[PDB]
Order: sequence, then C-alpha cells, then structure tokens
Amino acid sequence: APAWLFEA
Amino acid sequence: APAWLFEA
Amino acid sequence: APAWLFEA
Amino acid sequence: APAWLFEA
Amino acid sequence: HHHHHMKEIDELTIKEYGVDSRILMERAGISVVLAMEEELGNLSDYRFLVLCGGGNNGGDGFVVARNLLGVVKDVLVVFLGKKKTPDCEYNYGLYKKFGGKVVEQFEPSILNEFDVVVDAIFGTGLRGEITGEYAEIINLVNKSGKVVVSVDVPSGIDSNTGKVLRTAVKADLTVTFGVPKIGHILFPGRDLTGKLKVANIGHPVHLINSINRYVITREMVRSLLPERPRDSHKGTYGKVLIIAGSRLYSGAPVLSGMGSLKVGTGLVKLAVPFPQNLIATSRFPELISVPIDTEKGFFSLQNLQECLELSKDVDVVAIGPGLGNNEHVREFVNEFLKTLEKPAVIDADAINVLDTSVLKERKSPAVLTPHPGEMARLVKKTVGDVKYNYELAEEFAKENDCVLVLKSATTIVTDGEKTLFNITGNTGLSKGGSGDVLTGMIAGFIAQGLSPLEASTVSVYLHGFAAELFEQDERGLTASELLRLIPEAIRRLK
Amino acid sequence: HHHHHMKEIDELTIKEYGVDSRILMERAGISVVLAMEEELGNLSDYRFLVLCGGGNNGGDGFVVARNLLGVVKDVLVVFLGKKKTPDCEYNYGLYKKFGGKVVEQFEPSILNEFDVVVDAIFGTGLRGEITGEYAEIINLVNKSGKVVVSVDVPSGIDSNTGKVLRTAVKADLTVTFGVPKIGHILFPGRDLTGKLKVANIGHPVHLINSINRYVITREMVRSLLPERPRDSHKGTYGKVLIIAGSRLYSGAPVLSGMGSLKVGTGLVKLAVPFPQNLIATSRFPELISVPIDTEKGFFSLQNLQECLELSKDVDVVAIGPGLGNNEHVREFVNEFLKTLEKPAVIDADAINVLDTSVLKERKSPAVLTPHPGEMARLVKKTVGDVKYNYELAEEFAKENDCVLVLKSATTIVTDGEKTLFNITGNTGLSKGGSGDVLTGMIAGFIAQGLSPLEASTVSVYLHGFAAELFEQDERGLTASELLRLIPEAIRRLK
Amino acid sequence: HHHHHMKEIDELTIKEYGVDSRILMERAGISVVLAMEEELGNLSDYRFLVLCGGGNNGGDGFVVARNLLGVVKDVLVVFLGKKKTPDCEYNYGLYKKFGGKVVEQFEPSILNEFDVVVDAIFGTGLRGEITGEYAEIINLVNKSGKVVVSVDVPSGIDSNTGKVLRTAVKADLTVTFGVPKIGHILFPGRDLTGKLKVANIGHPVHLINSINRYVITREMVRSLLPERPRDSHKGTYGKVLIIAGSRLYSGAPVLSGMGSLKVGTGLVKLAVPFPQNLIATSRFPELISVPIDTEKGFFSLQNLQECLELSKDVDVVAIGPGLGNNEHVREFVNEFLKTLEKPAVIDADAINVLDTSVLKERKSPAVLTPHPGEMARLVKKTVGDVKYNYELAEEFAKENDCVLVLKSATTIVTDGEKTLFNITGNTGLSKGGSGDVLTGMIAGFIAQGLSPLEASTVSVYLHGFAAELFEQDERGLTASELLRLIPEAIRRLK
Ligand SMILES: [K+]
Ligand SMILES: [K+]
Ligand SMILES: [K+]
Repeated sequence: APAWLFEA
Repeated sequence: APAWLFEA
Repeated sequence: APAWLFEA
Repeated sequence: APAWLFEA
Repeated sequence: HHHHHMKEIDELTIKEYGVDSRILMERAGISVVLAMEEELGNLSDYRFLVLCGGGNNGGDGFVVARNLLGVVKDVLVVFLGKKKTPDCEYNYGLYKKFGGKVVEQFEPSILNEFDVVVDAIFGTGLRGEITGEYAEIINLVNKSGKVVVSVDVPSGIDSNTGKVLRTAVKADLTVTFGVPKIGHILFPGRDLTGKLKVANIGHPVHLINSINRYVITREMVRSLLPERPRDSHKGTYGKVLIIAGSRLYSGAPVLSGMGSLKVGTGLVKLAVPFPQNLIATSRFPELISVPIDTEKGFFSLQNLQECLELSKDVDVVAIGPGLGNNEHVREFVNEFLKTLEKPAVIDADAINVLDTSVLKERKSPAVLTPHPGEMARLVKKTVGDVKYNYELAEEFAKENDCVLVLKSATTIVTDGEKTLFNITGNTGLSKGGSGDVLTGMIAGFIAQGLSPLEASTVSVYLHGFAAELFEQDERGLTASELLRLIPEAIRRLK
Repeated sequence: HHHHHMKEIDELTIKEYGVDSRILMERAGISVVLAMEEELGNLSDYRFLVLCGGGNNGGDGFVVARNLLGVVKDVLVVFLGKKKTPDCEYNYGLYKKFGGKVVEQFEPSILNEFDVVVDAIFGTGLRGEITGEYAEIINLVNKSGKVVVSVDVPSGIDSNTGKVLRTAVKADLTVTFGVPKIGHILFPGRDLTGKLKVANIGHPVHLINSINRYVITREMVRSLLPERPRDSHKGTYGKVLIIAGSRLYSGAPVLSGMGSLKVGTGLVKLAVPFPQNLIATSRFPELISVPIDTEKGFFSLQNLQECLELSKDVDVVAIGPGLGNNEHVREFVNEFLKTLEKPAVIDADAINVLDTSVLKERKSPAVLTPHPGEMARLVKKTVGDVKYNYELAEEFAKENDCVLVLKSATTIVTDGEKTLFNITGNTGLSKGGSGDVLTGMIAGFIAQGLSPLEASTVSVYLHGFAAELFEQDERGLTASELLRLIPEAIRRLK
Repeated sequence: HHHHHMKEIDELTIKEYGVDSRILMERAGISVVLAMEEELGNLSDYRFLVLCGGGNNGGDGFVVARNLLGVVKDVLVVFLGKKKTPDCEYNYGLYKKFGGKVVEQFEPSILNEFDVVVDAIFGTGLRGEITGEYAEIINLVNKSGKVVVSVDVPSGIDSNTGKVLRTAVKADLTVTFGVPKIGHILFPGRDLTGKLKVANIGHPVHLINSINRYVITREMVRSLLPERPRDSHKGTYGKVLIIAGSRLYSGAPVLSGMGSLKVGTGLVKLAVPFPQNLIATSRFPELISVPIDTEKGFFSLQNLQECLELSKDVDVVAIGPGLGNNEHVREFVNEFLKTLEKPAVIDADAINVLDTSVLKERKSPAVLTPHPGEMARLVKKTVGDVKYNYELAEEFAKENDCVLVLKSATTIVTDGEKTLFNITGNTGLSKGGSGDVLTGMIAGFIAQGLSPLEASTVSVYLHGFAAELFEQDERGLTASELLRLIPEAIRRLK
C-alpha cells in the first residue's frame, strides 16, 4: 500500500 | 405482474 | 422494507 | 472521481 | 354506451351503483400512498408537504396527508383554497381530528423543510389560466428540486388536451384514477406527468372499459399480430405495390419497401422512375423495383395505365413518399386513387397533392399518414390548430371514411369512432426517412389481412418500439437502422 | 389510556375520530385483496369462493368479492347467515349491483369449481361452539385442499384465547386488521392462522400503539440489547452466581453458566455440590465452578451461609436447575431467597419447592421461568388451566411482584402490567437442557443492566432465534448446540 | 482580465495574494511525489536519480528529492547548474540538511544504479537550444530504459509551442502545475510528455480559470450537446444542405451527409452532379441527394441559382468535399458564398479556391476546416509555418470573422478570442474520408442550434472519440466505420 503521505 | 391496484 | 400497509 | 489535487 | 370522461364514470358509480363518494376518495388517496412507496421505498424517513386546493383533488390530498400521519417524519398541509367541497371538508376534518397541521399561508422558505411535495391543488376541475398565489406556489415547487408527486393530473395541465394553463407542476410521479387522461398522453402534459401510475379506486370494470379512446399497449398489439401458419407461401402474407420516388427523392421507395418486408409481407414491388428504381435493388435485392419511364423524372398521367396494371396483382397500394409535388404529380395521384379499387396507404407528397373529394368517392379503404405540417396543408389550418387535435382528426376520418394516422411524439390513430394513442418511440424518429418506413409497415400489415385501423395501430407501436431498441444514442438512429430493429421489436412483443 | 381490544379501537375511530364504518370496511377488504396478490401473484387466472357470515366479517368478505369482480376468472359468494349487519348489507348490495352472484345454499361439490376459498364467516364476533351448517362447511373446506385465505381470524378460533370452538378453518394466509389478535399468537390458533399479515386499515396510529400486550419483535430486541463500550472490563458486563445441580443432575449448571457467558456476561460462577462441580470446568474452563460440600449430594441449610457469602460479590443469582426436590432443598431454597438481597432468577426445582410467601416479602426483584407443569404445581391448578393462560400469569406477577416467563411454543412474559408474547423457536427446544440455557441468558442480561422484564424479553427471543439458526433438522438440536448458536443470533439481530 | 501564462499567475499569487514562493515550490514537489506513487505504487523499493538545474524547476526537484529521503531505497541529486535561484538554493540547503547527497558531475554509468529518473533540469524557463553537458545527459537518460518522471515539462520542450529545442527528455509521466502548457498539447511535445497529471499547487481558482486557451474535455462537450425535447419533429433538429462531389470525387457527399445525420440533424440534403448523386441514396436511402445538371461533371456558375434556391429552405450549408478545383468551381464557390445568407461550413476544395475577401464581406457566419496543407495554400505560407501555429490561426479567424478548425493530431479550434485544443483521436483518422465526416458533423450541430464555435468544439471531440471506440487496430478504421461509431461516442459522452 503506498504510504508516503498517510499511515493508517 | 400483479395489477389489481396499478396499471403502469 | 416499505410497511405502510402490512406488518409481517 | 476525487480531483482536489490532480486533473488527468 | 361509451363514456368520454371519468366525470360521468364517477357520477354513475356513486349515483347508480351506490358507492359512497367518500369511499372513492379514500381509495384514491391510499393509492397515492402505495404508489409513493413503490417509487420511494420506505416512507418513514421523509417529510411531506401536501398542497391542497378546495375541490376534490385537494380532498384526495387530505386523504394522503392523513394516511401519512404518525408513519413518516413530518406532514404539513398548505390549504390554498377559499372554501371546500363536501368531501374535501370531510377529509380536512379527519386530517385535523387525527392531529394533522394545516396552514393557509404559503411561505417560500417552507419548501426547505420538506423532501416530497404532494401536488393536490387542481385535478380535472382546472378551469382557465392559473394566476396569483396558485401560480407563485407552482413556480416555487418547480424551482425547488424536491420530489414531486401529483394527484390525478399535475396542477395546471388541462386533462382533456394536455395543454399548460399558464403554468403547471412538473411531477416526478403522477397517480391517476380509473384511466389515463388525455392530458397525460398528449404533450406538453405527457412531459410534465413524469412516471404515470393508473390506480383502480373501485369503479365497475365495465364502466372503465366503456372509454372510447385508448392507449395502444403491448398486449393489444400482441393480440393483433397476424398468425404465421406453417403451411404457407408468399401469397399467404400478401403483396404490396409502392408508388414512390422521383429524380429528386430516390431513397424514399427503398425505406418504404423494406418497411413492408420487415413486418412479414410476402412480396413487395416498387414502381419508381427510371433509373432511380435501380437504387432499391442495389441496397436490397429482395425488392422488386419496376422502372417507370417518365418525361422529366416524376410520375405523370402518362404513367396512369401502367400503375393501374401493376395494382391488379397486389393486395394494397402505398403511394406518396418522394413523389414530388408539382401539377403533373397532382393529376396522376388523384386520377390513380379515383380509379384504384384496392386499399391505399397515402403519405407525404400524395397527401400534399390530394383532392379530398377523391377520398369521399372511393369505394376501397384508405389510411392517410400525415405529420402535422401535412395535416395543416390538407385541411387548410395552421400547424398549431391541428397538432394533437384528436377531435379534428376524428372528424376528418369520419367525414372522409378513412383511417387517419396523425404522426407526432404521441401519434393519434383514428377511424372517427375509435381513437388510439401511441406513446412508443423517441427523438431518433424525428429525422427524414422515418415516416417512409412506417408507410411500408402499414401497407404490409394490411396486405397480411389486418384492417386499416388494426394495421395502423400495430405499425405505429412497433415503429416506435423498434426506435427504443437502438443500442446507442437515439439521436444517431437512422431509418436504415430502424429497419434492422423491426424484427427484434416483433420478437420482443411476443 | 390503554385499549385491550380492536373493538374499542374501531368504536373510537368511528364515533370519536369520525371515520365512516364503511370506509374502514372498504380498507379491510382491499387489504385482503392486496395480501392475496403478494402471496399468489397475479389473481386473474384464479376462481374464488367467498364464504360470508351475516356480521361485519362477512361484510369484509363482500368487499373482497366485489373488488375481484371482472378481474379474476370467477367469483361466487355463499352467504351463510340469516340476516346482515348494516355494513354487511351495504356491501352485499354493492356486490350484487356490480354484477356479483350470491347463493345461500352450500353444496359440497361447489369446492370443486374454485381454487381459492376466502373465509369470511366469523371473525372476532364468534361466540360459542360452531355447529350445524357452519361446521359442515368448515369441515368441507379443511378437506378440500384449496388455498384458504381467512379474513381477520380463521373462523372458529376464539380471537381472545386461540382456542378452537369445536371446529375451525385451517388457513394458508390470514389477513388481520390493526393489530394481531391473541388468537393468532397462542396455539392452537397460531397454527391455524398460517401466514399472518397485519394490515393498516386507517385507525389512528396512537390508538394502535395503545395496546398493552405485544408480540416481541426483532426491532424491539435490537433496541434493548445493552451497549458494549470499548473502554470496558469484565465487571462492566456483570457477574452472575448460579446455584444449581446435585449428585443426580450434574449437567444443568453447565448449560446455565454458558448461557450467561454466551450473551456477554463478564463473570459467571457456579456453586455445585462436589465433585459434580468439576463437570463444568471439564467442558468449559472459562466457568468458575465452586465445590459445595454437601451431606448427601444436595444443597441443604448447611450450605446457606456459604451461598449468601458467594452472592455478596455478584449482581444477580440464578437458582434451581438440577437442584432436586426434597425437604432439605426446599428449606435451603426458601431461606436463601428470603435472605438474598440481589435480583434472583428462579427456575426448575427452585420453583417446585418455592414458598410464594417468600416472593411477597422480598425487597429485591425476581424472574420466575416455569413451564406449564411447574406453573400448575406452583398455583395448584391443572396444566390445562394454566397453559397459555396469560390473565392468570399477569395476576400472579402482579400479586407476587415478579416477572413471570411462562414457557411454551409461544412464551408469555409479564410483570402484571405489560405482557409480551414470544413466537421465535421450534420443536428442537422441546428437549431437556433448553430451559437451563434460558435461565443463564436471563441472569446474564440482568447482570449487564437490563431490567428483569427487559432481560426476560430479549432472552426468550434470542433463545428461540438461536434454535431457528440450527443448520440440520430441528429435532436433532441439543442445548450444547443451542449455546453455540447464541452469538450468531445476536449478530443477526444487529 | 485573462492570463496567457502560469508566469503571470505565479507572480500574482505571490505578490498580490501573498503566498510565499517557497510554499508554492513545496506544493509542486509533493505533488510530484504523490503522482509517482499513483503511477508506480509504493515507492519504498525504488532508487531515484533526480536531475536538477539551477532554476526553479531544479528547486522543485530538490523538494522531490528531500521528500523521498528515508522513505525510498536510495536518492541522489545530480546538480547540473552553475548557480541557483533563491528558492532553488533554499531547497538545496534543506535537502543537504536532511542528509541528502548531491553530486555536480554526471557519470554515464550512474544511470545503472537507479530505477527512476526525476527530470528537473528545465521547465518553462528553457530558452534556446540545449547543448553540451545538458544535452549529453538528456541523451543518456533517453537511452537508459529507466522510468522517467518530468517536473512541469520534459526538459527540452518549449512550453509555449511544443517544439523540441535540439533534444528533449522522453517522459513516462509529466507532472505539471496549475494548468497544462501548450507544449504538452501540441506535438512533438505531446508525445514526449507521456502521461500528464495536472496538479493543484495552491493558485487561486479564479486565476487558473482566467486562462483563455483550453483543452476540450468530456465535461465541456457534455454541457454543450443540444437537448432532445420529446415533443419535437425533424425541423426541431435542423436542416443541412451539402454542396459536394464531382465526376472525379463521388464519395465525399455521402460521408458528409451521414456525418450530419449521425449527430442528430433532422434533414440532410446533398446537391451533387448527376449521376454521382445516386451513389449517396444507394448506400444511405435516408439522405436526399439532389441531381445537379452540370456541363462536364463539376459545379459551375450555371448551377449558382439552383444552389441558392436549395439553400433557402435549410439552416446551414456545407460546401467543398470532392468539388474539384478548377476555374469554374472557383467562380461558383466564391459567387455562391458571397450571396449565401446562411452559416457556411467551408472545407476541402472550397477552401482551395476560396477568395478570403468573400469571408470579410459575408454577414453570415462561417467555419473553415483546413488541414495544414490547405491552410498553407490559403494564407500562402509553408506547411511547416502553419502547422500547430495557433497564433496564426487566431489572427486568421479574427481578421476574417470566422471559426477556424485547423485539423491535425491535435486540432486547434478558434474564433480569434477563444482557442480550444482537441486531443481525442488516433491515426485511423489519417485517411481519406475522415475530414468529410467531420464537415457534416459541424454543419449538423450548427443546424441544431449550436454556435459555429460550439458546433466545431463538440464535433472535433466526438469525431476523435468515435475513432478511439473502433474495436480492432486503428490503422484499419475507415470513414464508413467512423460513422457507425458516432452514436456510441455520443452515448458514452453522456
Ligand atoms: K393535482
Ligand atoms: K374469518
Ligand atoms: K523538467
């Protein structure tokens, strides 16, 4: 999952 | 189609 | 479920 | 389609 | 005895059959509630604004309002009249006794706090233009974006003609009682009706069936489609002659001919001025396209004898598409029809040059298929005076002993005694060549044994239904594609 | 003001709200027609025999018959009365005016020419045993194999009790008006009702809601299920002590305990005579099963102090499953309950030895969960006198300040003021161990904060619903499998 | 006030709205990162080589590089400039302070140790041909086979024209800021851009909307498509005359006519020299194809009066496809257009013989539809000077009071004030007959009520979109199949 901006 | 009440 | 006329 | 950041 | 109106039907059901008027009014309102539920789903989360006039339409509205009390999120009646009919007063009284809130002042912002508007202002009792408070309110509802449900007829539509009386409600759903009204069927009314449901409210069924003007239905057309006995030959299915075309209009004969063949006719012959006749077999080699030697590219009296000879061996003659309209064509058309002792389907340029005296003297039947411009020129009136004018169409058919098929988005089919309305089709049919196809279909069904009226009824329905089956945007439909779709329309009808 | 009966509701709607009785009767009959259509599909191919009595049930039948005229294959009314109420006379008159055929003689072979029987003979006005012509006709309909539709109540069922008055119609579909009647809910009536539809015929909604006896519904149980706040610990969800078992009945404590845990209780402790206490943790090690040293394998007064001590640290105490019923148990049960200042759920052998004086003197609440044999022994009556006897249950609960849960296929839950009927379940629950589970569920819901009445309501519904979720034949259901199904029943309820 | 360039928009956003230039630069770089993630997925396993120039494009590159630090496998910046703008210096400083590695020497083998190249060398600040170190590096990147992501514009493309300034980066993905640049839209730039994403970096929305040159979008064309009111007739949807064809070019009239009909026009008439007129109705009999008697197979002044007569009863006239180009055609075309008081769509051979003085004196509007060879001959310039020359097109349209539709892979549509660029289509349209279809579409939309500019906008979009819907290889597309696809393109647009 692309996670440059957000960590869930 | 049951049509006692309504004709479309 | 539409129930103006009937409750089951 | 959400497009706040990008127009394709 | 036939009965033009629901007014006579209601009166008989009350005064002769003995059904209390209040029972009819209750049945009307509960049918609106049920219809709303079919269309919106569960009603319990919605807020309803019911707009009631002082007549029995408003009375129906009070029934609706009262039946929603305690079951939906909110109900409010705005009573817009100055007095109440007795049944309206009775149901107003019930609504209040059950806890219902009525206001007599309409505040523009009131639309904000509701989800559904129930339009019970005017029904069949509308008389004259709507103005004043009534008009401002109707204009506010049409700008509101809310769900609109009209009781019997959208307020502002003349239920006998479909005309708008200054302004009218645009409904998402119209629930009408007993039978559709003419104003649901003809435009602009048809457009403002939105989805139409016809509710049985308890009239005796034979009174409902006593109505003499009908919408053409799928079931009616299914029962009229001719039988195809297995042991048959082409002659079983009739022979059509099409007299059509000119040096100017070479395509019309082709569309008319294939229109006959696609509905199951056994043999189709065209008579077309040479060399334009060769256009037809170049596209569809199953057609017979007889070359007619003309002086200047148009039918004239010099072709009278040859056309009458070709007519001897057919069942029906279609005439008019692409003939042109000059003096030589007029003499030919009128002398031919005067002499032809076969049913005739008369279209386009044959209508433009027609001497209606000739129809009066013909022993054989005729179907005429004008659009309103052609009808207007035929009776010497304005387009606006003949358009959707079913009474004038009836008078014309009766006086001239023909079937008249007045084409428009809703097509009127009449022999002067029975009138049928067709609502199948779409705007892809508003394009050159569409009418030529229909002419062929009618002649084809006549050749197969249907009466002129039956042939016309089946043909207008199937022609519109074929248009609806087009797979891409309707504005791209052309007559050649409509032809391809006819056999699918037939299959689907069965 | 609450209203025991539809009779009072009908009267108020007519006399105080002002709805004409004929409007109610029309709404009743059209609701039967609509219900038939939902159940049979299109009515047009069916032949209907409508059996009408001389009261308003027969009047409703005339409405039905008249509304089918001209729309179905055939309609015939057999009028079985000697006279007609005014609304029945009115609708009989309408039916004939509309062209309907009535006969007054019932011929056994008449059943042959019809597909559907509409049973409009007796409704709520039935008084006394059915005999004579009426009975022969009902017996002929029940042997016929036709589709049977009953108007309001199958004829022959006492709408207040559910008893059969000599003979009664067995219906495939019953359409009732306003609210279910007690005779649809209790057996044998429940069985003869077949599929029940409850129709809104126009009574004010607050009068309909004024009824004080209710069927327990999914929506009602959903709204009562306790919240599970995320920031919680076992104490949030309560603690239950179960005092149960004996050397003879070692399994009961286990089923009761797991019944508490499966409904979400935080801590469950059993007190069970040693070594039978070890049975419980051998099957379910999440239970605490405290060993009680007994003289001969049964609780006695020598265990009084230890049980009261264990009760101090719990929210609710369940007592009775598998205790046995001898004199030493009776002294223990009664002294314990007299002293226990916690809510108690009293079942099985604790009911069999109960001194009802003790309930009268308790400050804390109690739920009792008898089957009819236990109830019978408790009030010193016959099983036949207490079975489905909701008035006696109400009187008992009110006089003894408890909640009474009278178990049967339909279970009655009452505190003397409010009475609820449960219709979930199946015959897999007619098997040892089923009741033990329910006892645990009730104590568990009380421990989680529901009132004794609310706990009982939710528990009887979910216990029956869990039984219905069993995947194989119901007769194979055992209590251990019922336990496994409880959490699925909960999930499905949400 | 409209604003030709992002340069003016950036300046206003900084100097008048007060957004720090560094905030715009941060928003630009993070938008590149997000775009890369949408296109590559998770970035964490990739190694990035970021090539930065000394201007603000390189500054954007430093933002990108810094934002990848610690999150991807490796990051390296090659700084290729001799000095740095202030924002570039600021972000270079941040990148190093965050631990980032910069080198100033480009080693050919460096491409080997990276997966993605971020091209931040030159953006809109490119001036003149690229040579030297810069060129060798761009040539090395284009031979590398790595994934290439360009910041704002691929380096080497002139953002105002789309021309390559000696050499340019071929990108897989270009992320541009605020609005597309002309160099993304016109070729060769369009080809080198690869996938284009347009990022919002914080400019006020009304400044972004102040741009006067637009890409034609699906949403724009959807809002311009004319309404199809249900109550309509063929005249509602307009009438077109097409004056086309010759003994040499018999097919063109057919394609143009069907182009009008497929977009929903009500009536289409062709005027075509006899006997070539019969070709049209042989293929599509819904067309009217009027025979024009000519001396040698071409329109001449002897046909002037008949064409003007036929024009009286139509809404729009299309002229030119297949007319031929000799002196007699030139006299006819120019005298006809000088006299015709209807909108005209002027194509092909009518453009080749056109006296532009005639356009200046016409009161009625005109659309001209040249390809670049035709445009070149029309203004007496070389093909290379007019191709993609939108300023010249604007000047021509303004000076001659027409709409100019300059056809190429990207088609330019302009009235001199507003210029629109179309990017739909494929190489199947590079084939005889394609243009003839478009001419018909434009005339058809004008006849339906769209302005010449609106008609041209909708038609070029739908003509290209129809080509893209062809199901097999684009090189096999022919005009006849393009016609079949038009109604699907319309459906899909809705
Ligand atoms: K209305
Ligand atoms: K009954
Ligand atoms: K760049």
